[PDB]
Amino acid sequence: IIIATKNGKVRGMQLTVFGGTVTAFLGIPYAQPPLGRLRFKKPQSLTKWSDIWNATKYANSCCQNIDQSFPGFHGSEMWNPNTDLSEDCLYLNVWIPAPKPKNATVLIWIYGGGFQTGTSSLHVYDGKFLARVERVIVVSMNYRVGALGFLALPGNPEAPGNMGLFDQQLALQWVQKNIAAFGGNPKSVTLFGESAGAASVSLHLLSPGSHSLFTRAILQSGSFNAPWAVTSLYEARNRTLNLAKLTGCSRENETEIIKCLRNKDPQEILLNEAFVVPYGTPLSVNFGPTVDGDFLTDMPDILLELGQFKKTQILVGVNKDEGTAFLVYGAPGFSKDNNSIITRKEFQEGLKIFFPGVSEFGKESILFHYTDWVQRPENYREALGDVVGDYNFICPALEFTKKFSEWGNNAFFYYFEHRSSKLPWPEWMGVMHGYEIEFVFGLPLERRDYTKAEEILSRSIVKRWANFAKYGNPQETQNQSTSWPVFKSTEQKYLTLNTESTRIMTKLRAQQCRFWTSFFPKV
Ligand SMILES: *[C@@H]1O[C@H](CO[C@@H]2O[C@@H](C)[C@@H](O)[C@@H](O)[C@@H]2O)[C@@H](O[C@@H]2O[C@H](CO)[C@@H](O)[C@H](O)[C@H]2NC(C)=O)[C@H](O)[C@H]1NC(C)=O
Ligand SMILES: *[C@@H]1O[C@H](CO[C@@H]2O[C@@H](C)[C@@H](O)[C@@H](O)[C@@H]2O)[C@@H](O[C@@H]2O[C@H](CO)[C@@H](O)[C@H](O)[C@H]2NC(C)=O)[C@H](O)[C@H]1NC(C)=O
Ligand SMILES: *[C@@H]1O[C@H](CO)[C@@H](O)[C@H](O)[C@H]1NC(C)=O
Ligand SMILES: *[C@@H]1O[C@H](CO)[C@@H](O)[C@H](O)[C@H]1NC(C)=O
Ligand SMILES: *[C@@H]1O[C@H](CO)[C@@H](O)[C@H](O)[C@H]1NC(C)=O
Ligand SMILES: C[N+](C)(C)CCO
Ligand SMILES: [Cl-]
Ligand SMILES: [Cl-]
Repeated sequence: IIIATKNGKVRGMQLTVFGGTVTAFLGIPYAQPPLGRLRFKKPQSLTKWSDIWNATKYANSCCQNIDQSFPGFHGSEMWNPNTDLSEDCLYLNVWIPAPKPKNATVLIWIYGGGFQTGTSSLHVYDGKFLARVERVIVVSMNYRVGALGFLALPGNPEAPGNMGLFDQQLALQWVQKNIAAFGGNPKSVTLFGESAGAASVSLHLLSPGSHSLFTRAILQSGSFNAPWAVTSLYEARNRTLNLAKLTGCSRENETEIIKCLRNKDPQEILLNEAFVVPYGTPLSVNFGPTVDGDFLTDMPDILLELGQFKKTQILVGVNKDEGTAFLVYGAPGFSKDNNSIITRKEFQEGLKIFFPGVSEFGKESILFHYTDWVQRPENYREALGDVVGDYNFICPALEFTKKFSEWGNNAFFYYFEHRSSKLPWPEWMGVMHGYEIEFVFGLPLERRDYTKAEEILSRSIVKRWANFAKYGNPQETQNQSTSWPVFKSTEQKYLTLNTESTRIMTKLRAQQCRFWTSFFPKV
């Protein structure tokens, strides 16, 4: 049907889902296309239109480099943009239950992709299942990534930094001002994302400007305190300048640098983003969030430590094998096409790839902590993966949770350990980074595809995620399920998610994280 929004009318399309119907509005604009003089600037308000805007298909995805490491492989290509790339990419999608709901809780998705890639139109971010099954309204948006989204010149409005985060914020505002018209409750909005998406959600919890645009938060495999999540003002400057040189835009006047960069084609900017860093890693985030003094008013770690953040409930979690996915993008001896049994020497070279500017002592300390074998040919293969996963995702997430809960709010932590039966990647990579997503969005609820055990697991996660959003408590109260306990700094209880048996456990990776959280920061 047609919904009247603050800026004009929009037309959706009906979709058949599980013997029912969901109304989708794909591609609603929420900001002025950031083209020309508007490139690198915070998103500007949109101008009211007349006629009926047709939101019947996904809009353009934002400019970004694509993963070409495995042409023709679904494992990597399922994450690549499935929509035309373009600077004109500030659009959002809405899925609403049918018949129209009266005051439905709203779930807003923020995709990940290291702040360099990603898009809301991916097959695995389809919100129709959630709308259909739990009667919630699902919203997702495209936000600028890479240099076009995070290039920074602190203090300069021509390129202030964090533009992609402000894109996200403008979309949350759109929901605040328009979701009622779709039958949604702007007072019951839960943000949820994965990877850089999760890091973005955690930053919205810290940004005063986002405080009133949402109720609760869900962080899947990511938080701002991850080593790859925030670019230092130092790195940012060197990077903006390196990009300038590489494009022949170096100028005495910094604003002239930007004007120059505003004449380059999106491709020239994308082509040179990779080289702005002397030596990067398969986890490098060339252009990401920075302390801009606007969206972020101080180093986020300080804000977290001193309780300066939105007080509300949070649901946080990570996957069993967060690090494996990155091993095949640079680690010697690794390949998705063999068991990747590596040697001590390869493990050591591996650390060089993942910890480039780290002292020799720092790398030895990582090896000492992870090589105290408990024989087996895959010891080193498994150790490098845990090293990358604990350092980059698991430990930062736990620390974030512990620090956040220390200020009074209920927090729930999960450990996702189920390996999709349809995973394209080899078994040795295990429960990979990004592969709990399809379960959260309820893809396994669709029988035409996944085992029965997977349908049941996805059905529970969906119910838990929905109950969290609506009631702030991730329980599944009807089918004699394990109760999900609150996570406290003392006992640190967490729930495991799998098909076998869900369990309550305590102090995840206790020994490993003491190393990363307490010691490693010093080297
Ligand atoms: C800050 O940037 C300099 C310059 O980086 C180089 O030039 C850029 C345009 C880009 O092309 C990069 O790939 C280049 O590396 C960094 O200095 C470089 O350091 C490396 C050390 O391996 C050296 O080989 C290069 O010759 C240096 N570049 C030059 C010409 O000075 C510098 O390391 C960066 N600062 C940091 C964060 O360390
Ligand atoms: C697992 O494969 C890696 C990657 O090698 C490539 O992919 C293979 C499947 C095969 O098609 C090779 O021809 C390709 O080169 C192997 O790593 C290579 O090992 C050789 C010798 O040890 C070394 O010279 C190369 O530099 C390595 N390449 C990389 C990227 O590290 C590895 O040996 C295989 N391990 C097995 C079979 O268990
Ligand atoms: C929007 O969709 C309607 C109905 O399909 C169509 O009549 C109209 O021309 C469309 N507007 C466009 C393509 O600008
Ligand atoms: C939706 O619920 C909120 C409380 O969460 C209430 O304040 C608001 O008036 C309701 N919206 C409707 C149905 O008008
Ligand atoms: C609860 O159990 C019923 C039947 O036993 C099943 O159909 C349903 O999917 C389950 N609900 C949840 C939320 O798991
Ligand atoms: C980070 N994503 C899951 C979005 C892409 C694959 O790593
Ligand atoms: Cl492709
Ligand atoms: Cl159970």
